[PDB]
Amino acid sequence: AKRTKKVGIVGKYGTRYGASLRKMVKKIEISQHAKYTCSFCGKTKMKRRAVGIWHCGSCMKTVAGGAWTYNTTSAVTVKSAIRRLKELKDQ
Amino acid sequence: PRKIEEIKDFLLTARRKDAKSVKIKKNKDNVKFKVRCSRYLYTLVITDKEKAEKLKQSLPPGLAVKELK
Amino acid sequence: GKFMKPGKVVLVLAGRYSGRKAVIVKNIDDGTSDRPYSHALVAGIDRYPRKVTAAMGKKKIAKRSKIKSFVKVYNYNHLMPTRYSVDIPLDKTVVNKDVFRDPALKRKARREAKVKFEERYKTGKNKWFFQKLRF
Amino acid sequence: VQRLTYRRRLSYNTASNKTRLSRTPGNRIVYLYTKKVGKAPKSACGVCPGRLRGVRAVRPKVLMRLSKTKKHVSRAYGGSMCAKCVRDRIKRAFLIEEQKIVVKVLKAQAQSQK
RNA sequence: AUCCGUAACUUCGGGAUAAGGAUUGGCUCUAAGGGCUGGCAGCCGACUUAGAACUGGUGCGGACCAGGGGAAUCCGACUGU
RNA sequence: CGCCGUUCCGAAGGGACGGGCGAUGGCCUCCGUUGCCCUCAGCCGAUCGAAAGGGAGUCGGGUUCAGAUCCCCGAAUCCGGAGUGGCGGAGAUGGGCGCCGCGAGGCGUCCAGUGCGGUAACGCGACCGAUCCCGGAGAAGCCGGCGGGAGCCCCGGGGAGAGUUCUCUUUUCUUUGUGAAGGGCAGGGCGCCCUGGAAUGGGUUCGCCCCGAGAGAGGGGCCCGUGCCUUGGAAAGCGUCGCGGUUCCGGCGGCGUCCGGUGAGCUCUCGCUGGCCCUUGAAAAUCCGGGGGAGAGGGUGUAAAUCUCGCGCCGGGCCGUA
Ligand SMILES: [Mg+2]
Ligand SMILES: [Mg+2]
Ligand SMILES: [Mg+2]
Ligand SMILES: [Mg+2]
Ligand SMILES: [Mg+2]
Ligand SMILES: [Mg+2]
Ligand SMILES: [Mg+2]
Ligand SMILES: [Mg+2]
Ligand SMILES: [Mg+2]
Ligand SMILES: [Mg+2]
Ligand SMILES: [Mg+2]
Ligand SMILES: [Mg+2]
Ligand SMILES: [Mg+2]
Ligand SMILES: [Mg+2]
Ligand SMILES: [Zn+2]
Ligand SMILES: [Zn+2]
Repeated sequence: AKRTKKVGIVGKYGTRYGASLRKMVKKIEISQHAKYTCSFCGKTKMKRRAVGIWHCGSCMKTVAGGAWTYNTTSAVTVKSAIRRLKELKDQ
Repeated sequence: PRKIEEIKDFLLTARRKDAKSVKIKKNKDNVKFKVRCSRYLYTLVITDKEKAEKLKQSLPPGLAVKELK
Repeated sequence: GKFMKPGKVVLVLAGRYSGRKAVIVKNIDDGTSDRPYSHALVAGIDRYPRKVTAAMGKKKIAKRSKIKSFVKVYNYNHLMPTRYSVDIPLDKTVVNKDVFRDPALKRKARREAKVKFEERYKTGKNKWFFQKLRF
Repeated sequence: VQRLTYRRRLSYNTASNKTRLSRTPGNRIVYLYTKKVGKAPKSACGVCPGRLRGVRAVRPKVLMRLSKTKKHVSRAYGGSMCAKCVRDRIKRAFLIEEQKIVVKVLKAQAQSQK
């Protein structure tokens, strides 16, 4: 059964810290505790070990990722930019 | 302590230069021959009372013997 | 098509002889009642001949050129096949699957592969076979 | 019920003061101080989470008085690297060395044409 | 402790043991909740819950243990010092 | 007076496998030791710093007015040493050819022999090897759930002693052992192996969670086994009854130390799995394995080098301890 209407994971904090801060931290709490599909082995096991450190329990690979998400939008953009500059550099 | 299974191995143990004595212990179910060597007390457990007497004669001459009670 | 044939050089992947190079003597792709899986009888170099150089004397070269061989039956999954083939004629009357019954025949089987390998080693042919894999 | 005391002057419950209860021929409970739990070796591959097999799990200074057979496995790298990663290194070493011959041959052929 | 019941307001998490009621002993029973061996049979068992009769000068969380409550105003968000 | 500084403005190594030149000795055969030269050489920081951290290895019984894991009895174990360090075992002892013999085998030559088993996980009593290199252990937080083993508690019976008994109570109370180390076997755990190939998906936990990167199902392997059995070891300890003495004797005897059940119970421990962190929860001494293959060992025996195997030999000083 649905146990809360809107707090969800930030129901652990009760009434404290304010609705907007709890609303903000809810987005991060879901993402930083999610299990992502590993791109090396395909199993949904990519889990955060520390801030910025993501580890897959199946293939044992470790990845330098984002603080709360597996990869950041900034890092994804930079990889494409570095890929494009590499082609032009050697044509 | 080490436990000896066969009579031959006990006799070899009883003839060792470091063997110091042999104790005979008589129980209700077995007779135990224990030879005090340098490191271990070796024990032969015999369930046949007849074999115990045959073995008791076969012990080396010089080796001191004690019957426990 | 099929390639696990006699003379094929294979790498032992599992067991006491992992990383040793061997040669298929007899291949059984369909298995048997004793070994339902696919297996081959192989002969292999337990100990490789040592490196020899012109600075070494005749008697030292002969000492370093002695090979210790092994004879084994292997599951196909425990072998890595290679593109190399090695055509030493190994007497099959002595090197066969019946040598695993008594060590007297197994000693002859290993003696047979020892002599044939050493003779083939000294010719300089099949150099890759007689070089240890460095992994 | 009988209540226990330490048999040494370390009155504190530290990692080196662990005990187990033992009944004696005198029919009493005393403390026996246990030895720390030893660990089997970790594979040198740095990848496999499990520990190795065929090796005694003892404190590191106990290995000195064990025979060699108790501290390794009859296999290349045995007792230091897992079986799974020894199979991988054999294939990797062989397969990579073949590609060097493949790449070298193409380079020689290209130079031959050039 | 069990059973019922619970408002304003709210950051929807609370407020909340909100507030407000009823019950509680002893004794004799009933039902349900399992394991082992070979839709059944036999043999073992662990405390629980619910229900009913009877019963005492309405006494029963009998000692001990154990929140008074509500409506508001000021200040500081809170926990912490 | 000194202070800063601890790798920073430093010619910071007094070591070594091995090789070559000598000198001395001895179980004078030849080996040690020793001097020089050659060769090789990161550690990169003296030293101090914990009676709760790291750190090999000792337990049971008895004993005093006062000490005992220290004394005595018994049973062990670690470290170091001995090559005059001894004995076994391993290395080790095979095959071809030629003679002799009916054969068993015996002689002569020529070759091999730094072990062997398993498909595998890995196993076996050892099972050569240096500079160098890689790795492991020491060595890792807090919290939750669950499971295994113990001690304790509880329940049903047998004993032995005691209490109550005006009435009742086959009753109530007490007590009813087995050390370390070795061997074996339960039990627990495995992200270990082999066959095979799975959707009508299945397996599975309190929760989870797992699978074509190989699930179920079969058959194996390994680690811990503090549990039980066995040697220890009944000889001891305890209970009870009965005898002795100088009677201040480890005094001597009989009997007993037995059979089952149960639990989200409490304590300890081992293990599995999860959660939390903008917190990620020591270092070192010390020990080990592996990779490599410089070398050494004997020429078929009187076998050698060598051995982390089994025995055996010697030693462990100093300070604390009521
Ligand atoms: Mg300490
Ligand atoms: Mg025990
Ligand atoms: Mg082993
Ligand atoms: Mg209120
Ligand atoms: Mg106001
Ligand atoms: Mg305040
Ligand atoms: Mg303060
Ligand atoms: Mg110091
Ligand atoms: Mg200290
Ligand atoms: Mg002592
Ligand atoms: Mg399976
Ligand atoms: Mg007795
Ligand atoms: Mg090697
Ligand atoms: Mg004291
Ligand atoms: Zn992965
Ligand atoms: Zn690995």
